[PDB]
Amino acid sequence: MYYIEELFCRLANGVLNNTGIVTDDRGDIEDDSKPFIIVAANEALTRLHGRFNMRNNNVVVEMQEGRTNYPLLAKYAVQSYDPNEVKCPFIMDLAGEKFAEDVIRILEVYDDKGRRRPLNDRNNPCSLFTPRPNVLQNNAPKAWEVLNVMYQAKHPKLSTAEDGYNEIDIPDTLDPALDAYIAYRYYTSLNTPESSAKAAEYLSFYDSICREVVEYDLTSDTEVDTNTLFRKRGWR
Amino acid sequence: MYYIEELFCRLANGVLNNTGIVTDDRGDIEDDSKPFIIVAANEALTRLHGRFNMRNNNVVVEMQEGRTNYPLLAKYAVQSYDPNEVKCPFIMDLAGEKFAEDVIRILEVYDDKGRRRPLNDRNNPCSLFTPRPNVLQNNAPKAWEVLNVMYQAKHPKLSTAEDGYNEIDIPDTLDPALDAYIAYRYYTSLNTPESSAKAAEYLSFYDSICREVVEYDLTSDTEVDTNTLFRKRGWR
Amino acid sequence: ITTEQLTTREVGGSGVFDALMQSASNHLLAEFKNNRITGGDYVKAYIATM
Repeated sequence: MYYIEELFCRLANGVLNNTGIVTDDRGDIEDDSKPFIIVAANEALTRLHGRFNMRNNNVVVEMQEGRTNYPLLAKYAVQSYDPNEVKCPFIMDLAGEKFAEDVIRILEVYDDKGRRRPLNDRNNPCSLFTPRPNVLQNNAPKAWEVLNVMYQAKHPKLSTAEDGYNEIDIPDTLDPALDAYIAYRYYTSLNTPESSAKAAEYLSFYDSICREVVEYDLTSDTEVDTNTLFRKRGWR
Repeated sequence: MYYIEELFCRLANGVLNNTGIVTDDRGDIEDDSKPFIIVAANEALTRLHGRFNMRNNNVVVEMQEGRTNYPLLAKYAVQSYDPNEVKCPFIMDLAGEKFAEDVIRILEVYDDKGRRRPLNDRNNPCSLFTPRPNVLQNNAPKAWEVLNVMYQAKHPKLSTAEDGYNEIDIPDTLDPALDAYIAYRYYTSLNTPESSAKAAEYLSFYDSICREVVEYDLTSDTEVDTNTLFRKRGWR
Repeated sequence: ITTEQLTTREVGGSGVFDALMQSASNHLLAEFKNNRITGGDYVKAYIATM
């Protein structure tokens, strides 16, 4: 769990060593070229977190009387809402963290009483729908009703603006993939044939590393559970 | 969900660094080349929303006595109609939601009494037809009859004219596809042998990202429902 | 005779090299305004004569 400065130093030493971005002493990236690296790093992190299912997060949503669509944004969080615009927030961040907007896909939704709620099931009247990938609907809000949403998450945004997220949390085996993606972006943006060939090399390296990680299952992505349909179907 | 200025600064600090569109500080696009980027962005958004089925929206249409064809245009919306041209509008809007034409495909049509209406069925007398993709037909209008149209929608139009929509609603996994499409358009427009070679790369990158997103099903496009034909057919 | 009489480091003119480039650019643009070539052909010919 290293900060953004360690990433800048590791880039200044590793790939992009020979380029003109790096300072004279080869210690750090120059100031005017930092937003480019930040954008590339955010894109790479989103790619990896979409591919691998490394992060599983949770959020709590409370149900208001007249609202049916509950978009999952930071506007309606307790730790981030603006009292003037939003009168009452419905996303609770009481304990810790700030709920950065990182909803990729919704997996499970559980009621406050411990019962599961079906998702996107047309033929079940008591189901929940998602008109948009992060918006959630319940067509019959009730009093004292709360839903827990279990979703796949992506890495929070890096900004380096004295209020954004400095730290990077990624498995140690996936650092070269991120560095290769950043180098690919830069060498592609150079707009020369030799740099284009180098960019092709780096992208192929990224793909090969990801495929190797999938081969050896280093992120424990595969999941297997105990059989439960043997008893439901009536077998003896 | 982010402003249009974030898109301009992402294109100024990502791809298109080495081009002559960007300003001297490379922080934003010059005023001369913003219409080009807006046209490209609208085209890319239409492509993605046609492919992926992200947004699902709704319209309420009430039926007049002597009308059978009901085009879905803003000329007949309450907030946008011209009183002298149109005597009485039939599409209901709200002062905040003014119903920009964003109809790609019509999925479901429901009566005001909660009963489903068959669509484009030749052998059913009590069905609705669409002569054109944005026009409805009802051959027997009746008193106190209103219809709800459930349709797939596209992104609203970006205008940057102090009245158009500044924001962009798109999942964070598909930002590189939009950027790659814009870069493809810009690099094809140059009409040089090297620019075309770069544009082919950008278009292939867009295609590969879209195929990957389909492969991992990050937008939850696949939908499955419980089986109800078991009871209808008479099985036990 | 000084350097500034050869080229004044500006696209405008007042030099032999600048005038020699501007005349060729004018001829190519004259052919370009008629729908006979595009921007790329004009740019390539300009760079070639440079």
